Amino acid sequence: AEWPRKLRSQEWYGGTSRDVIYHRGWLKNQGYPHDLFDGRPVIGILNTWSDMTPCNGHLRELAEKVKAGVWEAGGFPLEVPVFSASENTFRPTAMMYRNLAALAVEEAIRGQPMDGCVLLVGCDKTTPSLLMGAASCDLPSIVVTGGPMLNGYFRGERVGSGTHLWKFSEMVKAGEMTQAEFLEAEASMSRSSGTCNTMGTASTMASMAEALGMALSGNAAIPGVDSRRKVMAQLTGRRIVQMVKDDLKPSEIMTKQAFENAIRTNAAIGGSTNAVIHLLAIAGRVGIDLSLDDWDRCGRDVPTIVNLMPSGKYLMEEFFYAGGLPVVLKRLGEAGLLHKDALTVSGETVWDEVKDVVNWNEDVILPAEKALTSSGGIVVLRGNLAPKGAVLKPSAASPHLLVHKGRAVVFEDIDDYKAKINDDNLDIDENCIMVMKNCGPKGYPGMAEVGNMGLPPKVLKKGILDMVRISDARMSGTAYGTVVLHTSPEAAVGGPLAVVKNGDMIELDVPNRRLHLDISDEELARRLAEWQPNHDLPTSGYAFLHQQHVEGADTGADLDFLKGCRGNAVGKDSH
Amino acid sequence: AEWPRKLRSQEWYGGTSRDVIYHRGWLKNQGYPHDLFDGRPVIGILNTWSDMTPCNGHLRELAEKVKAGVWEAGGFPLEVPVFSASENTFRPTAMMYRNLAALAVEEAIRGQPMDGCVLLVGCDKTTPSLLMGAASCDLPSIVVTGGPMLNGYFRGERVGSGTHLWKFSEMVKAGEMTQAEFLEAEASMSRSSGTCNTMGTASTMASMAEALGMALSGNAAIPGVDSRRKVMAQLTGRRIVQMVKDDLKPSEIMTKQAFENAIRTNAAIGGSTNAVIHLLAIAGRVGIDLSLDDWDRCGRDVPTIVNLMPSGKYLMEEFFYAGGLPVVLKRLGEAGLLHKDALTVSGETVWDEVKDVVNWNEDVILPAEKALTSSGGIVVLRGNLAPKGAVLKPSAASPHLLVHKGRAVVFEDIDDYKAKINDDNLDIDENCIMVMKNCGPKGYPGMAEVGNMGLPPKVLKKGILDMVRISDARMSGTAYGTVVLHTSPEAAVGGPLAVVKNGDMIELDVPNRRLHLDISDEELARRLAEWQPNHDLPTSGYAFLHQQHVEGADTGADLDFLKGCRGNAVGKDSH
Amino acid sequence: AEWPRKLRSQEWYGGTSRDVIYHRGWLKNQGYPHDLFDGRPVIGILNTWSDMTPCNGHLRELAEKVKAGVWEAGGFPLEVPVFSASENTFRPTAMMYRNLAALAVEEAIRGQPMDGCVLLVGCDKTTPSLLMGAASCDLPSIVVTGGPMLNGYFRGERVGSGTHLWKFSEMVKAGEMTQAEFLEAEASMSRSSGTCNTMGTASTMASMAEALGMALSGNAAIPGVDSRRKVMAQLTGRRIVQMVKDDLKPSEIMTKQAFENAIRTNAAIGGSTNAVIHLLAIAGRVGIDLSLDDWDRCGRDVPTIVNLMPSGKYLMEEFFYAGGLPVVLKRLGEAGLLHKDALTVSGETVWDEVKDVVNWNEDVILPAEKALTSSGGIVVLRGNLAPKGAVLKPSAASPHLLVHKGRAVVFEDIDDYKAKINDDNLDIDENCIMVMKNCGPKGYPGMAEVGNMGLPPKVLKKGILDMVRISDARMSGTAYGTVVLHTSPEAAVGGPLAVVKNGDMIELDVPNRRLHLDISDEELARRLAEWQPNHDLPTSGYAFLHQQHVEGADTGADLDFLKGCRGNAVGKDSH
Ligand code: FES
Ligand code: FES
Ligand code: FES
Ligand SMILES: [Mg+2]
Ligand SMILES: [Mg+2]
Ligand SMILES: [Mg+2]
Repeated sequence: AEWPRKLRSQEWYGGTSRDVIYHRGWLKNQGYPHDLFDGRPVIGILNTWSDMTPCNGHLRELAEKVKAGVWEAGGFPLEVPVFSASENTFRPTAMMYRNLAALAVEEAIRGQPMDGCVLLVGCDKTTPSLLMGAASCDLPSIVVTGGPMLNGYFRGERVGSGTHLWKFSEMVKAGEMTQAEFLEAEASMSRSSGTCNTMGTASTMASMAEALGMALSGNAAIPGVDSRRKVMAQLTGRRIVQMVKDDLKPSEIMTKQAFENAIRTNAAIGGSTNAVIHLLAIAGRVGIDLSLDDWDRCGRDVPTIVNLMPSGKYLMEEFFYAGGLPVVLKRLGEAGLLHKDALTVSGETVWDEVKDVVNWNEDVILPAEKALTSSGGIVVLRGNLAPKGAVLKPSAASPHLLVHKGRAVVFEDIDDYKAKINDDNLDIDENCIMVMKNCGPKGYPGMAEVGNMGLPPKVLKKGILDMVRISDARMSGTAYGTVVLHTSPEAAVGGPLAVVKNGDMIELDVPNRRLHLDISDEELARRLAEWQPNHDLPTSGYAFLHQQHVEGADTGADLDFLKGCRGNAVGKDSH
Repeated sequence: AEWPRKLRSQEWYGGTSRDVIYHRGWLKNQGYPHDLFDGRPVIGILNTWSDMTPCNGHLRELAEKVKAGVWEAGGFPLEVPVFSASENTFRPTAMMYRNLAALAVEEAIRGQPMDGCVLLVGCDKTTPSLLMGAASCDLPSIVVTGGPMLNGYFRGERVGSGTHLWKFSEMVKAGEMTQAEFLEAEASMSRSSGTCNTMGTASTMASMAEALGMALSGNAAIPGVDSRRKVMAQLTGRRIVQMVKDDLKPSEIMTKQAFENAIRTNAAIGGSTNAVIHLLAIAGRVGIDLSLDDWDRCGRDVPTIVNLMPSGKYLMEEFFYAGGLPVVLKRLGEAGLLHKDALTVSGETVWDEVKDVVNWNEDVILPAEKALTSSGGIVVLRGNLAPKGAVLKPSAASPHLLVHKGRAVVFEDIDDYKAKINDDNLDIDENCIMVMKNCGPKGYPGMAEVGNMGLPPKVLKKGILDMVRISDARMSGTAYGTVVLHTSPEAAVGGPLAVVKNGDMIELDVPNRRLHLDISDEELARRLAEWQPNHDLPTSGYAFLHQQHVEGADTGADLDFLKGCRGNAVGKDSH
Repeated sequence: AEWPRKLRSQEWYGGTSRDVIYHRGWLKNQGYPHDLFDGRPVIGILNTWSDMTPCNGHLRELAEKVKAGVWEAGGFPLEVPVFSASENTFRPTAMMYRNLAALAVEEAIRGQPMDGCVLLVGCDKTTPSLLMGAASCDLPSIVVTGGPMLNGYFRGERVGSGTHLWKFSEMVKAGEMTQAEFLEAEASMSRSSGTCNTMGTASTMASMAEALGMALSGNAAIPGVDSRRKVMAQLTGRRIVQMVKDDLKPSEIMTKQAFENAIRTNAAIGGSTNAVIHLLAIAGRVGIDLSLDDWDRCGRDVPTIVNLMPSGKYLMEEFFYAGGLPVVLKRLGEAGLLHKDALTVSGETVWDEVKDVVNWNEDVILPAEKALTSSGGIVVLRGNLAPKGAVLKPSAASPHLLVHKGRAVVFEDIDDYKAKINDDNLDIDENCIMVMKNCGPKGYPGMAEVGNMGLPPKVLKKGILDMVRISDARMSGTAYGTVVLHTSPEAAVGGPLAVVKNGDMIELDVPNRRLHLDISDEELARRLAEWQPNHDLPTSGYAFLHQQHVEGADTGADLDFLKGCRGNAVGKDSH
């Protein structure tokens, strides 16, 4: 684009009119030199920091680095706190407030005199929500990731965030660990500022952002307390000023190819299943046609090479020390699986960015022959039970369970599950299929991460830690097991999942991508005719708004009226 | 000057040696991009903020504004807290630690990789102490003033900092006010972040800094919490980087002409007597020949036109709104008393900065016809009692007392005074001369602001609030009355003041600049023969160091081994 | 002591006088509720944070944590910035400004209304300089250490702070590495906020603070960016308020026993040689009789069990995860070598604090059988060459060099050394003794860490990396080799070291604690007769003060007039 030119912030701050005297004069009460309103890029630094978002605890100091960079490049930096949907505080689930966060971000951007955006994110649902909001404005934007926590250590051994919550709690149910020992582990599990240090959702979404080209190279893996995280933040501050001048917009970066690069990256790293929903939602904002079939297709026969929990052994520190995501992206290029010419926020192509990096640890970023799985991409299951699709993360599942037929053990909701699961009178064995409903977008509500249901204690005492599980819910990115997720349509909207009964047989067949409830179309069709929504609905408030407008996980679980891009035209003046 | 060139910071951060890797590498742990060490000006921002220095409470936020300006200008800002000698916490007196602070500042500057300096100052002693330290290095330096507090208001009346402490305490002694009423006034006396809102030492030194050309024009009068204080700091941050390139040094700015400009400014503003000691000390660092005689000469027949307490009516707020110090400097120019070509830190002459300013209130910045005093300059008294000189601030004195002879009422020290003053049986009247000794640099020690001795209550009960007072001490800039100060040599070093006895007659004659003890040289000389250093002396610590090396107030009360400029040569490498 | 009682802060803030209205009133301009001045403990938080002290870069956030704790316990926290003598910025050497910092800290404490002190430290000289200053006031005080950096990783290998600076520079001289490769290591050498991650001076002095009982248990080893460092800081804030009420003073904690524990602790950890000088200096403030002989005696036959660089293999991270210093103190207790009843700041004895801790890594905190050295205590050498003493760190020395005789190759100063050392024509081999003079307190000046002289490059290419070296200088705790240090009296004051000549033979015998110059007794005396203070001496400034008043390393290199405790009596009133 042409520079110099009149930027949208000048609608507020350029001129001699009464409106400009009002806008410019009031901001000046914070002590800003007059020439800051001379047309230089005005940068909105969107911060998801909060004392109730400990994964983002260091983001104010990151903001200062960003500010410094904007000043250096001759911009005008303004820190703007935005809704922070922390995974670790919000109940019923942070997922329920992602669209709310996305909405407020969109309005904060379009409604206020900023010419460009810096997206300060970290905790799980902060990355997609700001990406959704910024994409729906399509102003020049760039991502700064907070970074993972340092490795957790318990009794001289590695402890992964979230992953060891499942492991220890299941060990306790098996009688192989006491709750007292579990409590002792708490202190040294989260011992620095940052996000979960496994390949969970936050680490995955950081990787997607970088793989999408919406963040500078090397952004994802640097630990929150690492010095180079701050270097990154300041360098990002410099870049956004130039991006605003060059008018480098999200639509030019997040293309279909870019999303394809992102999906294969998810396969290579063995990333969270939540990335599926989040990418679909974000794609729905950019205006790109992206579907579950694209995920299944692109991820097919792409091996996981990142050896981190829950799929592998190590943590984000080792991943970073090995060389981080650029090494992974370079490998994808070498396999001919990368759209090498994909443009990034640096103004350079993704390949030009990563082509010369070195793998410093092949025990962490494995050679292709030694992949944890040959086809690491999340798999999309189709069938009478999931007509709109369901997902599974193969790199953390059990090979002997990937093809499996068993009797359905059914839970009507999470309350139903929690009441039955620890009961020794529960008619269930290791060959049964655990099935749960009413845990989707509308059902839970908000679609909580309860898909990785803990096994029956009497099964766990046999040393059996994996069983086939199916639901219309999510599970933590740090979670594992042969779990089928995002079953669409959910039970709460009358999907076939609603009418699953104890005793019914279910066939799981991942290689053929099929999930089959073994009853006749006749029996199924008549079951659905008698269906009713036996869940509690809200009468007012945001819970109500959510219940009315939220879509299925198969499309990204967005709000129907929030889909698409609405541009960044400046609204009418207030007086 | 030449730019680009190799700056002194490159001695630390320039090159490829182990030591540079050491120096540069360690600083990088705070997350600094490599190019910050490329030779661009590295700015040391010396902050005198402290929680025990409430007058500088907002200097941390002001440091940030300076930082932003340095970033904008392409420099490398680094905040460095320095010794902060607060007037309101330090005992026996903040004055005793001025040289200590000055000592520490000099070493912090020369020993560390800064190419230029920003001096964040406010409370009384902070401004000169940082100026002394910086002058003895002569790197490009610039002053940022914290600023005065807002006006205090008590019971529908303006209350000035410090000035109403003397007034109320004397009113309580006069029985015209209760201590209870005094305590109630405290809450609304200091009600914003900043320094004393009268023409005290802080406001005076702020004006001296600007009058010397060591601060951007308009620096002195801006209130601490006013938005334009923040604008100023950021602009200062921009300017210091250019000053480093141009190598604009204090020695080039603080010339004899500048010090003369400062003196006439002090007269015009009716500034504190403490400016004498501070300017003499600062002159002693730059290497400028400045004496008490210079003070007397330059200030003579310079009228006070600034109508602020303790001399006048209003406060720093009105002074700022009237137009502040630039209006005052312009008036000096119109009277032909200004060295118009004196260079300032802005690169412009003092006249070029002030030549176009407007007086917005002549009730505050008075016209020459309406001046408070025609010869407002501090007067230097000579004579047998003050062989090396003594001073008095005429603009806060009583006209009928400037020429006066009276019986001496003698106090041997502050303890003696405190024991005798409130005794109704004390033989004293309004015509007596109150005399106190052993309150100088060595005597007190530290030369406290105890010179403005409260009058005997039986004299105050006559509605008489002024008496002739003589001592070797200082007094607050907020203080008033016909008080003779800085009597040199002090009694503790055997000055004639030491042997004054009750009954002796004392002649005060300001127009003839004379201070005479009316006894024969024979009687005086024989009295001195019996003099001894009648004090309990310290054997160690800084108090001892002070006792051994401190000079008289007639030369600025510096430490003998601290006088002069020692340059800014980098010492040997540490490794 | 009895509570409630009148604390020293009440001299400022307790009562109804004019002075109290002044003192209390001014601090109120920063927005403090009145009851904060009711006599509750006023805590001075002494912060050595500075942008030019990157090792203490995160101390403001710890200061905030300390503040929160003080509030909780019902105190009145006030942050007070103090002089920060960073090893990595100050030249000629930070050591020259350790005493300057101690003076300023002392005066800031005694001169201001604080009832207790929190010492925020990190970088080498910050800990002892503040401990000296606080000890000379003897108010209730407690230490918070910033904490070490994370491990440096370059090309999949551990890099220790400082230690690998010496190693690589010698490797480059040996031709085993290029300088270009050295620069690539810079980025990943210091990659988090904190001090050297080896057992350097900072880690040593941090351990001394904890071993003395002047910090909460576990304070020394916690990484700067670890969450529990912040927990530590807040708990310290709570504790200091209680310490002030109980009046728990440094003199009660830093007893002869406490210093003995610290010395024995230093041996176990294989700590820096600088701990000798610093402990001697600090003991001289408390008024405890401590000498070099105490060091020699207490350290003899105490084995180093800490497996960290430069003595061992690992870094402070591994040390912390293993259990840190409490485990080390426990082992001394188990060996019967600990003064178990020594009181600590927690109000409990050191044994009560550590007796139940667990060793989580026996490869890092070694069992006695696998100690690096059997007698790990620093050894004191005596003889004609060092009549007042010299020291050596055995755990990082070469066993085969501990008893050794060789031709002395003499360098007259650091300039002499650097001019000759890299010359291939220099007559020297692996059996010669490298000797350098004029690097002591007065000589250098400031006694730099240059004692570990790099070997001749032609010697290094033979694979010989250690030589016996002698000087009057210091060396980094991160340094290693058979190096003789702190030779007293120094050459600059006419010590026998001054008259050493090329060709002289020197006998080193650590078991017999002897250092012998092989010349006749007569020849030495006549050599000294020709000695002159052949240095460029300062004529003014602090450099002059240093030259006039600094003592030898044999007593801690303090300033002679600063020794001892001068108490904390509140000074005379300021008005
Ligand atoms: S909760 Fe923030 S990343 Fe797991
Ligand atoms: S008290 Fe700080 S300026 Fe008067
Ligand atoms: S330099 Fe600050 S700790 Fe080593
Ligand atoms: Mg989650
Ligand atoms: Mg004063
Ligand atoms: Mg050291």
